[PDB]
Amino acid sequence: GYSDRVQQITLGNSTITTQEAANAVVCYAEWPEYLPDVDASDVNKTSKPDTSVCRFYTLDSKTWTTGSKGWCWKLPDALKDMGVFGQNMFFHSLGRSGYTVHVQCNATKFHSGCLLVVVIPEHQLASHEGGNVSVKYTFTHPGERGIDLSSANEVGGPVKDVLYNMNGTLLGNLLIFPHQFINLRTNNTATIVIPYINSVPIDSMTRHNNVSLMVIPIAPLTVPTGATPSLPITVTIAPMCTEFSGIRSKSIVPQ
Amino acid sequence: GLPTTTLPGSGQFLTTDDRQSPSALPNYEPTPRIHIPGKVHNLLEIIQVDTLIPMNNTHTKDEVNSYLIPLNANRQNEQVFGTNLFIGDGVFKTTLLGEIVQYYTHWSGSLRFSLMYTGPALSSAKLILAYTPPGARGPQDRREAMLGTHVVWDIGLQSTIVMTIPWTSGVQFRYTDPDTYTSAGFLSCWYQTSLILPPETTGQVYLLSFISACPDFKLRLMKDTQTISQTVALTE
Amino acid sequence: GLPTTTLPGSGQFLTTDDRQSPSALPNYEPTPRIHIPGKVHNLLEIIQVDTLIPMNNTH
Amino acid sequence: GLPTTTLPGSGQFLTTDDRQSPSALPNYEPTPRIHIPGKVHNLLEIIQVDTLIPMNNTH
Amino acid sequence: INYYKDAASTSSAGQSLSMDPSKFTEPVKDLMLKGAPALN
Amino acid sequence: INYYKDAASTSSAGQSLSMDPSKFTEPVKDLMLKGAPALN
Amino acid sequence: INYYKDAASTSSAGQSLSMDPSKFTEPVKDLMLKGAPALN
Amino acid sequence: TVASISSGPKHTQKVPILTANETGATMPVLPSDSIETRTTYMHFNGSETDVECFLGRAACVHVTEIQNKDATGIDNHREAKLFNDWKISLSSLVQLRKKLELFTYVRFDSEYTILATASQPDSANYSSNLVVQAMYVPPGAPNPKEWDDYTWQSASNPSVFFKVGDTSRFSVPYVGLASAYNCFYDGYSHDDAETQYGITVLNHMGSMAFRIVNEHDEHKTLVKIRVYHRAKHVEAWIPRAPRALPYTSIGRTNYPKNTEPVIKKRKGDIKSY
Amino acid sequence: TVASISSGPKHTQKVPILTANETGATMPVLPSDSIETRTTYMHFNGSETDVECFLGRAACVHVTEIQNKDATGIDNHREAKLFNDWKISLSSLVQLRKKLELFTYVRFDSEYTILATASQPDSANYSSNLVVQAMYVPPGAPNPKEWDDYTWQSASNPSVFFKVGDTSRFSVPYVGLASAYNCFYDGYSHDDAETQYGITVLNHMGSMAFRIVNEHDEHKTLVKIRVYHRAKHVEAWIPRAPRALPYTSIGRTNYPKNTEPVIKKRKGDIKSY
Amino acid sequence: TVASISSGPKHTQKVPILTANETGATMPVLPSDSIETRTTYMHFNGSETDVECFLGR
Ligand SMILES: Cc1cc(CCCCCOc2ccc(C3=NCCO3)cc2)on1
Ligand SMILES: Cc1cc(CCCCCOc2ccc(C3=NCCO3)cc2)on1
Repeated sequence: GYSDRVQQITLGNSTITTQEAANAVVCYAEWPEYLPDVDASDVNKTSKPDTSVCRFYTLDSKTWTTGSKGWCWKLPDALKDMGVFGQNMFFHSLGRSGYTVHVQCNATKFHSGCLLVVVIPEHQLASHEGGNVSVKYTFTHPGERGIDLSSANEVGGPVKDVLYNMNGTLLGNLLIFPHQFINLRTNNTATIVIPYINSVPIDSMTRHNNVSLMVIPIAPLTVPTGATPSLPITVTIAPMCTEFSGIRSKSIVPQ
Repeated sequence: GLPTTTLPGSGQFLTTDDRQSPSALPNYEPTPRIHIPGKVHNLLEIIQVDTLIPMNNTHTKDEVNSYLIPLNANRQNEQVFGTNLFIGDGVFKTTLLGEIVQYYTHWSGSLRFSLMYTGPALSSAKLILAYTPPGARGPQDRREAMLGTHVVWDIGLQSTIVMTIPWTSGVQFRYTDPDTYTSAGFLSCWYQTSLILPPETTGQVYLLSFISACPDFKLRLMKDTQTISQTVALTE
Repeated sequence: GLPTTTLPGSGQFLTTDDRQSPSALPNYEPTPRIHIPGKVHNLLEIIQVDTLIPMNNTH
Repeated sequence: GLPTTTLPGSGQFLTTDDRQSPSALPNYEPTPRIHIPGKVHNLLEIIQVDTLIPMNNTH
Repeated sequence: INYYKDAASTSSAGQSLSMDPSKFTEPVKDLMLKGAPALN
Repeated sequence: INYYKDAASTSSAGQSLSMDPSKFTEPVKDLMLKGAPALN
Repeated sequence: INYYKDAASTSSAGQSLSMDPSKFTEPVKDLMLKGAPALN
Repeated sequence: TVASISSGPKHTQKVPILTANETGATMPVLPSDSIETRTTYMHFNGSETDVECFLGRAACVHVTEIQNKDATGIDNHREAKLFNDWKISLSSLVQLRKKLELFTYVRFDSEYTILATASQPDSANYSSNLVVQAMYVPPGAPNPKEWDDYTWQSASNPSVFFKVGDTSRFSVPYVGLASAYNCFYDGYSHDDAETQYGITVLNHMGSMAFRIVNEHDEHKTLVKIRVYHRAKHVEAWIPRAPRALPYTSIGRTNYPKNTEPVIKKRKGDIKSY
Repeated sequence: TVASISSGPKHTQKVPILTANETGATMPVLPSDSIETRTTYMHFNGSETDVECFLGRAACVHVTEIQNKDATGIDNHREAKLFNDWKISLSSLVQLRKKLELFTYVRFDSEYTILATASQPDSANYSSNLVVQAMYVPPGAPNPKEWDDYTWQSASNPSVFFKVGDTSRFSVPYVGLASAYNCFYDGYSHDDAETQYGITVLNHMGSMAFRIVNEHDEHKTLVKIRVYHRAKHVEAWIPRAPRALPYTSIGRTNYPKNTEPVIKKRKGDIKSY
Repeated sequence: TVASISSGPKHTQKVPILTANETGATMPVLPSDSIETRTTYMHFNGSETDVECFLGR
């Protein structure tokens, strides 16, 4: 009586149940694991807070309306302030982590709409100015708020044009990245497990984000007659196999 | 001193030849490799992942909406969409498949075309997808369409339908840039019965459509893509 | 570095010589051969089929 | 005469390449080596000896 | 025959002949069998 | 010795030394023996 | 393959792979053990 | 091998020299069936009549020309021969053509040799060595527009750079779409009423493009390119009647009107020697 | 290998063509799951789509130019192109760039070919053979200031001397600091509020510098350098969506404003063929 | 080859970090004598610092 459909994920002191899942994606078919010695470089023993950092943090909720263009969060940024995960983050020189991402959106059998939930490794954004204008730090570190693709261009911020993925590629091809759809008629959640993907064994958690999670409405939300025209979307994310190394004074970052 | 003779071609530089060269950095030790998920070995590995087709090309500036094929409730007998199968041009051209095919001169193989339905769960519909092999015109009505490769799709719990365009061909390779002799057919879709919405519901519903290549597929003779060009060198 | 000497004829192009060359299309896979009746191997095979002589050349 | 083809790079001088050359002094016999304390083999051997840092740079 | 000492100086590598699209085409956590229902 | 990797790059082929004119000179359905009457 | 007769004409030598810093880092007459007191 | 066996007088009921040509056969009659012969050996193998040998020597297949000159103010490089191209084909020059069309389908690898020589028509000074770039532009590739377009980057398209006066040589595998190249094709690309008829529709092999890499000197320099083609690894099927009339077009069988009698008229009778 | 197996009529409870794309998988459906097929073999290996092959041909990555002229009274050699340099990078010319950015991280050895051709714009005499010196100047090395500085001694820095008109070729191991080169980098060099964003911060590979070794003749000679790059021993991870809009800068993803629709609009309906 | 071995807390009478530089030696102290380390390998030989290489271009 197991269905692909019902699932439970327990991680730390927190549990999620979905009764309307559509399997789960594990990026590149690899599950998060700690850093092996053969791959290690820094000689420091690392710190593995385990259950105090590897639990589920639910970010603040978004509201899908008929005019929504899509939202974008960066990792580990989105979690920069969650509990002890965040403290560890500002206090060590280097850290590394994988995540379980669970995006939630329920409706009824009269609604229609379909969101794309995708994880993009190394999502370098484009400046809407063109040329070689850079995208300032603050703009690519929105924190739990994430970036709202239907917000206005700002100065020093990225471009927010959806048919171009914020980088000069077409929305249609985002499907080459680990992703899952939430089609109100099928699905009510999306779950993706992200292994740590980098060109170095461990890195800085503040100067470099290693994935952007993106939720994009593709088939517009259509509510039943005289229904309220909107649904909330909630994102809950859990660091998994986290390791921190090179402890010290506590980083100070712009803004 | 051993006697030699040099042949025609001596001193030429062929950008495609593969020979040994002296290393400028004798004895240098590269950084160790660490493990990174995701290694690609063949472009054939990636063109099997499906991506969305902007089938609804009828707009005037690129929009999220050209990915949406609309469906109308209560129409009978009528046609949902049509396209030829020049995978290197037209709707296909910006898709990952289209985009890679363009790095090669010839392609052969089967294509997989699927449609995912997004209408309310309490609605229902039966569509027919038809592949018309080279030699006939794009079908003009379902009767015409239904006499070639087709699948009656019944919209249900299972949200997507995967149609295969089996390789139908005299010549074993076709050109990726559209060519007549080498042309592959048409793909059309019609109401088999009709879309029906539940009460309290209204308007258009949309289908999303994807394209990817079957394991069947072959691409050969690499060349340059018409999809990118430039007028002055870029700088930092 | 192995010492060499080049002989007279170096650099010439003789349309009748038969040597190796780099392939411009590295790794390309040609279309499979299928069977076709009629293969010719030697011109000596075909000059044994008789053909008509315009003997009455007087026109 | 063996047929050859020369590749791009022929005739270049790369200061870092390592090949054989004719000796200008054929048959010459170098002076014998005697023992000298102190032979260095790697620069890695010497950067492990500590030396003083002008830390007080303020002059 | 390599004429040179360093590995960078050797010619092109030889075909992976690796090929495994499943990391890209089927990264699902619970295995899907073709023919069995997608969602149970 | 081939110095190159691809087959197209090798020199000319070597003599068929196949030679069988009968597909061209005697494509008749019932075998004709020299010396026996042509039409029986 | 050396093409030439004299040794000077051969290419560069090959890595000492000798490496022993102690003549430079620890030329002390009585051996010092790390962890034991420097001056007893 | 015997070329002739010994054979003596015959008085038989077994006549090898009477046949019925209506059957379509060429009966294998020999000297020894009708005169008295002596033994003789062949001393020969038929080596140089092998089709690999027949089609295997380089033939000139194309002569084009490009010039190095100041492109300043040229509105159409292609038109100034600032670079030029060639719609690859093997039927344009007709010596090699008659040889290939002795067969219906042909399959082979090609070895190309490209000779480039320079000419300075307008009285000149010092000629700085020009380097030609030949690059293959297959069907559906950004055709180049100026002599120094992004196209010439040729990041995915094989190109060779050699010096004028020298020769370039490389070999391309059999690039046909089918199992053989059609020397003839009695078809169309589709059943339209006005579409071209022939092979031209079939041998869509794209074109080859040449240019000089050098910028301009004070004088002008004419560079004339000659492409030679040698078939290697030849396979030929279905022999046909040799070409009798002159050729008029690449890819059609058409001959010129009011052509001249191709059979030499006797100077004398049928009876004449 | 079979490309298709033989398969006949089906009337089952087992439907391989109905799936749920919401899952993120592309189910491996074949022609034989939905029509009746016959056996056919592949006859093909997928050799020429190997990433080593795809990135393994030389692409033009840079064109620069230097001149040989009297430096007497030149206050800024660099500025007179008495020598010039190049801030090494592989993203400046954009044909090869789109190919590499199909991947996120890439690791390979490089083989460089450098072609140098000369041009004599101002009507001239005898050109004495110029010898170019290419020397690699890594980060933290005395950058050269005149065309004949002590720098050019290059006692510890690899340099190649070749003749104009010829080509130089050598190969450099993978010099990246990490395990792979980042084709993309969503980071900064540190957490400052105004520091540049991208890779440009990451691919600090130093620059390459060219000069003519020859002193000056009576005329002036323009030498134009073209650098070609071929990846050998390629390793690529994490495929990404291909580049759709035009490029504007080395190292940023930025596209131009008021760009044009990249998807071709139908001439007709959705229903059109 | 290990570049660093794994080493944990220490509370000893054996102090490798106190020395007398007046002796002329450079005592071979390592990260693992004064912090807690994890194993890591060298992945490197020191090839390009050989004097033959240093003076050989
Ligand atoms: C019949 C028949 C046979 C042929 C010849 C076909 C040859 C294939 C394409 O030819 C070329 C030519 C040039 C190059 C080339 N690459 C780099 C420089 O030139 C590649 C393929 O043409 N018609
Ligand atoms: C990504 C990415 C990859 C690359 C290429 C890096 C190549 C390493 C440095 O390149 C050179 C270039 C030239 C020379 C040289 N030595 C003597 C002459 O030229 C050495 C290294 O650049 N960006």
